[PDB]
Amino acid sequence: NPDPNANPNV
Amino acid sequence: VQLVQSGAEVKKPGASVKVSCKASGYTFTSYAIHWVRQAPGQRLEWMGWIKAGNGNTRYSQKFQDRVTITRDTSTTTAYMELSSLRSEDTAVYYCALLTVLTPDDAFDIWGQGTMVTVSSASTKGPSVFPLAPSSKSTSGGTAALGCLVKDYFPEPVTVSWNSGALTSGVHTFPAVLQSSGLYSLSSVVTVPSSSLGTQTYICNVNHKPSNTKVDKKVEP
Amino acid sequence: DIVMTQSPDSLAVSLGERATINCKSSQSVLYSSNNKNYLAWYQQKPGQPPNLLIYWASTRQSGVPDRFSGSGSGTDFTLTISSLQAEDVAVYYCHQYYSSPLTFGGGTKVEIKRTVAAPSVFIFPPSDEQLKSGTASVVCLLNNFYPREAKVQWKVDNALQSGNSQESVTEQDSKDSTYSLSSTLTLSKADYEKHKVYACEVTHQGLSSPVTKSFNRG
Repeated sequence: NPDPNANPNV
Repeated sequence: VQLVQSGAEVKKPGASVKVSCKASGYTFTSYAIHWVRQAPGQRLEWMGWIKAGNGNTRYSQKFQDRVTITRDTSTTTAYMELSSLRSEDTAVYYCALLTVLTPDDAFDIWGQGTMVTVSSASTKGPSVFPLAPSSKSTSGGTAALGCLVKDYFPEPVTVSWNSGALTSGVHTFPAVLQSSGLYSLSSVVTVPSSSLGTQTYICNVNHKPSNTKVDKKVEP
Repeated sequence: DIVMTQSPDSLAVSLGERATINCKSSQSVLYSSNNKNYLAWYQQKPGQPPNLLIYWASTRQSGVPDRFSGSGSGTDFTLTISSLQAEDVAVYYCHQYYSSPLTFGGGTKVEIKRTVAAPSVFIFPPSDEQLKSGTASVVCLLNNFYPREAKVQWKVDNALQSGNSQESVTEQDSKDSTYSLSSTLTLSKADYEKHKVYACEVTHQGLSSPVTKSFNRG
């Protein structure tokens, strides 16, 4: 569900 | 663990601006630097990120055509270029390490912000006048003194006192807009009245858009 | 586009009282496989960049005082300040890093409710250096008062003025929770020379009648 590319620092 | 952005600028509609973000205090190539803008009254607004290591980028859909983020690994610096500037683009542009949440480390760091004004009006550096302490500036053992920073464009000017050593009692007022279109603000500090003869009080006024760095001693 | 909505837009409480800010995300921020909420809270004092308070919905970042706590799961989230201190004055933003584009809420302004404090009124004649440029600014200063509502009137030779002054009010002080205001009367050098008495008249709730500060140009 969450997009890993929304913020690459997470 | 710090991020330092370039100074505030003014550009003509249709021109471009190139803000920079210098990083230090951490492994630069390991994390991605974002670019966020805070317009006046609007919520914070994400523009894009760049992977500092390999330079890959993602841009918000609102800024796909006009934004470009870049980085130089040697100097530890990221850049954000915005083209075809319009009135809505007047905002403070931040670079930030947004929520670096790794199994090993967890931090979040923002640059101090770069105010960009889009206007056809010309840059103008401020005049710095003293607001001298006097009989009409004292109440109950304290004396009030300050500086008047008049007639500059664009915002902002920063005012420190004694190069940052005097901070208590200091009030720097938001700039007012004059009918001429130029801005004006005051910075005041209240100090002990007994020691006006031995202490020294200096306004440090910085207006980066006009390369103005002024030190004005304020004396009775 | 995950729309982050905060409630209320403005919160005002006395020193030490509990303060709670609500954030509602438009879709779920929970990943059920790892049971984490992709939501953070930021604090922004005026003139500073935002400061990360809480991440993973409830995990406080080292350095942040204990009185800040986050909770909630899914689409409803709360930020609590269990005992509001003076320096907690600021705007507070929730932030979701679940979906692209990253988004922030509209911010919640937190203010302190304070006892009345009458202003200290000062006036400053124009410097001689400014009169060389043919213009004269007369600055009146209202220092450290509460509440924020204050009226300033200018008088030249005892005549009420209009059209030639501008005002500015500080943000609420981080330490004593008061405001300050400066009013600037601007005149041409010649017009300033034409008159003797320059006065600033201040009306505020902590005063039983208006106060006037004045100088004579000599």
